[PDB]
Amino acid sequence: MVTTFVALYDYESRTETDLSFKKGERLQIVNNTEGDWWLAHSLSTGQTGYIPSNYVAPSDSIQAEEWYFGKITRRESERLLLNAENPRGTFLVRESETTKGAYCLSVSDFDNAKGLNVKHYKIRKLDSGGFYITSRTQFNSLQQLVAYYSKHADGLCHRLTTVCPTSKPQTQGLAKDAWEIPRESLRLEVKLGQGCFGEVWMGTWNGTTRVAIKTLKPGTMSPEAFLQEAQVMKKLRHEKLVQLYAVVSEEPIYIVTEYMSKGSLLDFLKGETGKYLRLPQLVDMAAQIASGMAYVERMNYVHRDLRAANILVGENLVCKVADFGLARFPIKWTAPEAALYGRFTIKSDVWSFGILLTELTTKGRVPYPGMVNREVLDQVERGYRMPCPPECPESLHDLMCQCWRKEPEERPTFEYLQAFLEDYFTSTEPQYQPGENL
Repeated sequence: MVTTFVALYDYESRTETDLSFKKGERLQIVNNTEGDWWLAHSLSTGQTGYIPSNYVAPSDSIQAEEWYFGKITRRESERLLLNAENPRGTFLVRESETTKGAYCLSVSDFDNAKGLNVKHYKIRKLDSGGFYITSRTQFNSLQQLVAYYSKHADGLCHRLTTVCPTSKPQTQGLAKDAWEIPRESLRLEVKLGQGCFGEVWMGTWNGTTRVAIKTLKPGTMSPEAFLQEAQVMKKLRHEKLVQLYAVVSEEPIYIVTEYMSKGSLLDFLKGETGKYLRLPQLVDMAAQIASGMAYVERMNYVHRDLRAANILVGENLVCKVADFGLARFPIKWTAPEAALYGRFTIKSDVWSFGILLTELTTKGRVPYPGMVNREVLDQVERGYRMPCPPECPESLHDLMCQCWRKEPEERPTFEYLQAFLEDYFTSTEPQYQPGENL
């Protein structure tokens, strides 16, 4: 039939042909084919229009439930669950990444020895159609398991109390078929930064939506070579990359992306924000950046300008790779063969990541302290490399030295760097609570 969907978040209208809704509103949708915007009809308000498809789930599905987070990893479930204000027994249900087919109940806990921690309980999918954590207490569905452990601890660490708070996500695109937008639809209001290609502003699209807008001085790039680059970038879709929403293509080129108010990593390492970062948090930020770049690597594309100034920070120490060097002077981050011969590859990005690692372990200090752009290039071509920073572990510097091999083909992959940094204090995230309480 017409499928009835339930809204998972509020959504405010942006254009003349999309549809406002509130969390829990049921919407009829006839063609729910894979896509980013669907045509909906509300049976509450009678109103019609396009809605972002990641804001709804089929009524009566496990995806319609507030506590089902789906394809989130153990890392990222712990990022949300370890938010220090939410009480003992805050929880979510997700898929297991250790064992295919199986689910996982992740619950915040607290102990006098270990403090605030997260416990993970394997939810067995009985091959005949049931669910359990222990085989003495079985359930027909995940929602009966959760209804149950909300009243009874019964071998869990805590009774399930509060549904894990998440933030309402981005839509994919600003609107159904919005890409090349008119300059009039953008209001540049607040200055975020200035660069060697353009300015970065905070503004609004259509009066309604917060966006970030990056401008590029005319002459940087012919709009055609730019537009070809921007649609490659538009195809990229990852939790650890900033989304490119829209573009003003004529000259002066605008690039419209997701605004992130906490700002750059570079500014975040410094001062009041960066005085609460310890090694564990800095290694966590590096691992997220490596995740984003591992996707870029998988997608056979290139950043060309990776550094802490081009990483943006979100809630719970989220880091996203931003400002792709689509128009490619940060010579201190540029691989020798990239600066000398114009050879920008995923391998020159690996070099830049090594330089970004010294920024993360030095509270944001500038690379090659006391060298100028010309000095660095000639010193680096001689084989010079920054020494291990004070307060940086020798094994993180060993990682930097692998990133800084002279030959691009001896530099490791972003898959390797992600694995290394996710495993650093030992982890692909393997620890489940056994079945042996009351």
